[PDB]
Amino acid sequence: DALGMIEVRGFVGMVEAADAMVKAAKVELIGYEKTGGGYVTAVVRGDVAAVKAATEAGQRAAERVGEVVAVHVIPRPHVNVDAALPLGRTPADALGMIEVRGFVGMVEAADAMVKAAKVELIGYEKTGGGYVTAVVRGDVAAVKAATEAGQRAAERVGEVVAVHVIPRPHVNVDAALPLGRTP
Amino acid sequence: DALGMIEVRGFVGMVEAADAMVKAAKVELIGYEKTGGGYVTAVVRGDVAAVKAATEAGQRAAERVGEVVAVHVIPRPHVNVDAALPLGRTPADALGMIEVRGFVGMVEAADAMVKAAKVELIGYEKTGGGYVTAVVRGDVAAVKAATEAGQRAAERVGEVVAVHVIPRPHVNVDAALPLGRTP
Amino acid sequence: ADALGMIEVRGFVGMVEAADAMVKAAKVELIGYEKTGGGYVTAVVRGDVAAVKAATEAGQRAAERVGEVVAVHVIPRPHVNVDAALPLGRTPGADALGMIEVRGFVGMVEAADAMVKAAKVELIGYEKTGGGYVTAVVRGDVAAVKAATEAGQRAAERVGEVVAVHVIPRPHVNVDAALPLGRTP
Amino acid sequence: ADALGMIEVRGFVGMVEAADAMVKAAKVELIGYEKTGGGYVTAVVRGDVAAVKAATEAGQRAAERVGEVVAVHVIPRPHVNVDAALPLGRTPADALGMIEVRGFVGMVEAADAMVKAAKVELIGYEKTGGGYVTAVVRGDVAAVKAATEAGQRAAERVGEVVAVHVIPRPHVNVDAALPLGRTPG
Amino acid sequence: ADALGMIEVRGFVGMVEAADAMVKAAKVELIGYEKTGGGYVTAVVRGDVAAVKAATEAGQRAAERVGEVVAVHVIPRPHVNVDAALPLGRTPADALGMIEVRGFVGMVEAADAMVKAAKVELIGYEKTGGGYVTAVVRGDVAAVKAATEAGQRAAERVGEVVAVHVIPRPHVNVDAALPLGRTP
Repeated sequence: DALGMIEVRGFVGMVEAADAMVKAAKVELIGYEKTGGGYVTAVVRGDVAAVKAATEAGQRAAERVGEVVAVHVIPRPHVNVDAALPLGRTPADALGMIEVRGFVGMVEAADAMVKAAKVELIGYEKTGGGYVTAVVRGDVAAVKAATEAGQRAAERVGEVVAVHVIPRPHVNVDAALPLGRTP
Repeated sequence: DALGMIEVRGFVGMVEAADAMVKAAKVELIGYEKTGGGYVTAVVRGDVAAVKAATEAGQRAAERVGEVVAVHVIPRPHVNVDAALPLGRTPADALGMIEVRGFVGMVEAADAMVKAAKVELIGYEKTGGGYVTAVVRGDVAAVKAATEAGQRAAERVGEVVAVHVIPRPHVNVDAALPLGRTP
Repeated sequence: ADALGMIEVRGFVGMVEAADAMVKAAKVELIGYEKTGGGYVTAVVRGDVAAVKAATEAGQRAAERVGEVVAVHVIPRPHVNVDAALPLGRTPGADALGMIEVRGFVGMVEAADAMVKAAKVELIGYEKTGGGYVTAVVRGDVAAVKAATEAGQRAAERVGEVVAVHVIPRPHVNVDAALPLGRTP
Repeated sequence: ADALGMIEVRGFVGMVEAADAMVKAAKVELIGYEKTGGGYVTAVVRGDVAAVKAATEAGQRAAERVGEVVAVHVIPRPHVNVDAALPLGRTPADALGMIEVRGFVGMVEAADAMVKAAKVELIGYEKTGGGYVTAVVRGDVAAVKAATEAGQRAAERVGEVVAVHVIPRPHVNVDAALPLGRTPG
Repeated sequence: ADALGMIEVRGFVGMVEAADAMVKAAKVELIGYEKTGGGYVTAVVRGDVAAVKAATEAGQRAAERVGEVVAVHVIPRPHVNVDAALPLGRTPADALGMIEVRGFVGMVEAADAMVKAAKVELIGYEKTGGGYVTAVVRGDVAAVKAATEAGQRAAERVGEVVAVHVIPRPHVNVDAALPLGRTP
């Protein structure tokens, strides 16, 4: 199969990139690779027609949220590549996310989010390099009013990286990413 | 209960911050969080008045040694925050520390400390991003002369971050932090 | 725990139009209006976060065209203590619409006399929001109150300080049920 | 005839701080407060000519740090006709947090952010007229301090904040004549 | 143990006014006062961290109006060794009129003018050290308010007046911990 990868210094920009890829065409999100220092990589698999059309729509939507690093599509990876590297071929409710380069700024953001609307804080993701991401789930208008109220309280504490809301995250996103809706 | 957090890019600045908090007011150090890249966060809990009086007292002492990132107090955290985040509420010998952004500079620092006086190298703490901290224990006279001799021998090798000595660490510090004196 | 939506207007006319645009935008219930004096009035609607937030945006956009808007805010999940001590409707307990507001009782009487003489409208009474602000309310046909308010405004401008003039062709059922507009069951 | 002391403040918060400083300076009885509308409120105390004179001065200096002081006067021996026709009283603890906003919407957001920030109880609201509304919360001195500070900030982005003050230990005579949620009875 | 609150003023009048404003502002206990000589005195209150810090901010603004404040500090949790070795209280109403003068002659003339003005009682005088003395009188609010105004005007023509203040109704905790002639 073909290979598509998107790397973002920010867990929020990678989830938005992974969400836009599975919605653009019929591709499978095999998971995400964490290389430390706040860097994460979304990996999708499929045929050349879908993975190349999904990669364009994924990068186009990730540039508006996070810090895009690299974007590339491999039409036919060599058999040795899949054998030694984890690319997934080796032998729901709304989504609200806030990423802060600082654990203190992320806790204050999560505290103001659950106080604003009736949303559920499923946990937090640590991508290394001081980057932490708070993840909440709920209705579409609940998480929108929660992230905007949480970002406002966290800007006075730490360095806010990215804030995004996905109204209808694809089922492929909730399965491969730890977003509280895993099977 | 209230919530108090102090984030420092440096393991030495966090220990001095945690030591100054439990000594100033009546709060409990529930532990510490390592977000990677050298970032660490001391988390204390108590009443609204004691946490505020201790958080600034620990911030004023932490600015003398390390780079303080964020300092914040949450009076009444929501019950959903404590359920999904490691904030403690989920359903004596002297201390000598030397932090170096380099493993080579830390080993020479630890080697010069145990040779200057009679101290015990209980181990080393890896906070990420190349930051490592050598921890020695003993009486006040030894760790005072050990760190001073270890600091002079470490500057000629690597990038020294912080050097500090706590004569009598509070009993709450040795319980929640890996400093070789855990009951 | 329902949602909360509020729109405060220093004018009874702008508040009624704001309350009419909210119940028409989405599925929200107008629990009533709060009079704080000095002409300040606050329309309060409740429901879920999706309908309340979408109604206040449509209410503010239609209220800025007729009156002076003070503040517009939405609380998605109010605390239980807020609903227990303040009247937000959650507690332990179609004729056309023509309105003219004047800071002065004399200017309102002249406006009311010019409206009933211009077309076939019924002066149901007047509303006092305090601070010298009064509002005349007439009901009738959509074109009757339309030609009456434009004639009542033109005659009141020569007497007192005219604040706002607006016409609602078909007010929502929730509007007449919670507001004293002469068509309350 | 007992003496008469009055302090008028265009703001409910400044009048409460004035009343708290008067009963703590000398021994005077807080008979109540007179609401003349438009945000103007007048605290009335009575006692000896010297006790009222000293409390009148101490209350004014403390009330200037929060609200707008309108008039401050002391009558040594009021006429019998004055007490008969005017409600002047002789007609024959828990911490306190207060936020006053010219706007009902700004006061609701201030109260909603206070009960969520710390362990405080919203006892209700006070309407002084002219669009002035005051949110009153009670609780611990550490709680109401962290609550009013978080409530004042969250309300400045909504409405026009008038005054914000915190009384750690209000006098027993204040909670008896003023509606602060701690009236014994 | 409990929290600690201290206000130091170079003047016995500024300290009593500070101590009176603290016990009225929050729930704190005035354990007494400390005299370090040279006109320096320190009022010591104790309670919880929130009340002591809230009472200390009110005692400072009231003391700056009268006396020359020197130090204002609060200790949240004092060590056990501190309470055992230092006199900090944890070792296991009529009107008030005061006139302070850096001179014994000016204090006697002020005390003579106070008792001659109205019906007040001269309970005695407090020697702060370094030439500082304070005359204390009690009585009703009408007499004490007029006695100090007549005493200050007669004391400025004699010596160096430091501070003059009147407390209409001093707190019960003040008369119990300070020698103000009304201690039971």
